[PDB]
Amino acid sequence: QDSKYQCVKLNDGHFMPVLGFGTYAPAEVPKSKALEATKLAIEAGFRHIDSAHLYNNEEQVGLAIRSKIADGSVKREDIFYTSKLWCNSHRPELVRPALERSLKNLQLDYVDLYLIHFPVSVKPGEEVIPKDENGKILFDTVDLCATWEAVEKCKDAGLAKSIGVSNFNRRQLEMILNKPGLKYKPVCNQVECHPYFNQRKLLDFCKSKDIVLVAYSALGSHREEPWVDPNSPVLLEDPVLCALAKKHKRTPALIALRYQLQRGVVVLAKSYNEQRIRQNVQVFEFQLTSEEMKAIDGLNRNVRYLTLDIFAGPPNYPFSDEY
Ligand SMILES: NC(=O)c1ccc[n+]([C@@H]2O[C@H](COP(=O)([O-])OP(=O)(O)OC[C@H]3O[C@@H](n4cnc5c(N)ncnc54)[C@H](OP(=O)(O)O)[C@@H]3O)[C@@H](O)[C@H]2O)c1
Ligand SMILES: CC(=O)[C@H]1CC[C@H]2[C@@H]3CCC4=CC(=O)CC[C@]4(C)[C@H]3CC[C@]12C
Repeated sequence: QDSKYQCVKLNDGHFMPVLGFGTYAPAEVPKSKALEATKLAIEAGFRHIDSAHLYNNEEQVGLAIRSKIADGSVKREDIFYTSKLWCNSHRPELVRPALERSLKNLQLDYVDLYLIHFPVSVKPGEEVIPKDENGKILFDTVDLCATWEAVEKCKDAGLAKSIGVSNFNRRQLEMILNKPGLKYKPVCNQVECHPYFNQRKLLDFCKSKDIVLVAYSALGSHREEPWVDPNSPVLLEDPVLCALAKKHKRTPALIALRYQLQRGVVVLAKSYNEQRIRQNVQVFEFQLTSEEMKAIDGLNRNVRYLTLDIFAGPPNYPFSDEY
């Protein structure tokens, strides 16, 4: 709304800040950078911090969070920290060890939110993306409902305050929602969402089920090759976003973030730049008109930056369905 500490009530009674700090950085960015950036994010007013085992940064992100708690800047209760279960630990018996491993790296006792990162399961082991000779990904067959049950036990244990999913399509959400003996609905579905891929149908569906849609790559993504097609249009270079930025005396990034806030979406924003980190929290300072929101709706162009198509094949690959 108008305060950078604004939150939304999740379906389990916990509260999530509507603006989150994204912590992923491309492989070529030195791992030391995550520490300072996360500290700066907290100093700027970010409270919701998003990471995952896959991002290989939890040790640094954890260090930053704990440093800010230690110096009195924030209390643990005011930080909303998200981790995610990777595809190599979908087997029910491997779920808790994965969360405990993340917690050990963070040196924290609980996460505020734990997500199933991506619905396609891969063979268990140290390698996050296991491959045979020939370079073919080794997939594993796991019942996602069984995975969910094990995630539910993590909430029972108090290791995760809230639980949810990421990169799930409508069918996959329904599979969890319709599961016999379901204990906890997912609080959220974290998916790619920006003016070029606005997710209207999935957003409406999540809302109908009391599931929050959390937008990742909301500024058009890190554009890291080969995960993102280098020939895809650059979101922040959009002429309409630029024109709206000029009208409001803001920036294209701020317009893209504000768009999500006004349509009921919780939005992430990654930056490792001091000026841009401070800039992003200014999203709460202005409002887009209904006419401008409509103009941004028009930017929709079916550009999905993160296809994760290396995981295409198994029926659980989520992006084949309409939504
Ligand atoms: N669940 C999933 O499967 C998944 C997938 C992708 C992402 N995520 C999460 O979502 C987060 C965000 O997505 P993302 O990493 O793809 O990046 P993003 O938030 O879409 O941002 C992309 C780029 O925008 C730049 N930027 C930030 N603020 C700006 C500003 N005010 N003006 C101009 N440029 C600005 C950043 O560069 P600088 O750093 O140089 O400022 C960044 O590289 C991730 O870090 C991760 O936490 C989750
Ligand atoms: C957050 C980001 O969008 C995710 C989506 C796809 C992910 C990548 C998928 C491929 C991959 C394989 C590895 O072994 C290291 C991590 C990486 C390099 C992943 C890092 C995080 C990525 C880039």
